[PDB]
Amino acid sequence: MELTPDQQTLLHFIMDSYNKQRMPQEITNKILKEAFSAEENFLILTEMATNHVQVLVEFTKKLPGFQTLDHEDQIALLKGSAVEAMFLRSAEIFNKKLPSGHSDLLEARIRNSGISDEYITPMFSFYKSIGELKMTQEEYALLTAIVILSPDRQYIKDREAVEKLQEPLLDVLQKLCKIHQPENPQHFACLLGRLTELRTFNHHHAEMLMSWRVNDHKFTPLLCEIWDVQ
Amino acid sequence: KDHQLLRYLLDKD
Ligand SMILES: O=C(Nc1ccccc1F)[C@H](C1CCCCC1)n1c(-c2ccc(Cl)cc2)nc2cc(F)c(F)cc21
Repeated sequence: MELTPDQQTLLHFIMDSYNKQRMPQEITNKILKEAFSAEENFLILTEMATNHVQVLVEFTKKLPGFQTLDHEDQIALLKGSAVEAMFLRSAEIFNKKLPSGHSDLLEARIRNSGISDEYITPMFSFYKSIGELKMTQEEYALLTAIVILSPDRQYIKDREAVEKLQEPLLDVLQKLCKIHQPENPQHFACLLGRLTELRTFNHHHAEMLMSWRVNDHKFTPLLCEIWDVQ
Repeated sequence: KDHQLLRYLLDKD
């Protein structure tokens, strides 16, 4: 039922590594402060995404057993999860409670950032689906670790080694779901199901960025490695 | 090489 001492240790360790990311308030304060042009917002996105990948690699390296995996499998897991982790972190930030009217202005500002309408609808639909789960910071952190340690990624040579690292995180998350929402026994399955919806952002991420309403789509060398661009 | 910067960030420290 309850978390074991080893599970508690693992949870706080994951939380500590997860909290090293750029603060949600920092991000929403900039978007809410003033409106930017589609060109300015595109540059804000590439800098945000570059910093996100850098911190994501540091978070990934701290996941227990990650460093014992095959080097080519390590690359495949990072490359296979970076885009999903960015959208999951964006969903977390979007769902943080703000003063009255602020989330509406934040949504409207993102909606007019330069991204095409056809990508707007699936994006905000995912954010609001995530918002309905009323996830805790611990649930976001564990779900991010579970996304990264997905044994089903393309080019993974040793799936069983990845499974062994993901399974204890799924067990911890399942216990947290039973504790945070005892009235909702579907909560864990819901959380896992939203991970399937998360995977849809991979197929169209390159088009989402290339169709941004700007004349030049400049990306950093690191983003070029992780995103299918340039 | 493919994913040269990622391989670097993974193998450093
Ligand atoms: O910076 C961003 N996301 C982000 C990236 C890495 C780590 C953390 C992040 F929040 C962008 C900005 C960029 C500047 C224009 C407005 C949107 N962003 C997205 C987003 C993500 C990816 C695409 Cl292709 C299109 C939009 N969804 C957001 C929801 C939010 F609540 C939020 F605060 C910012 C959000």
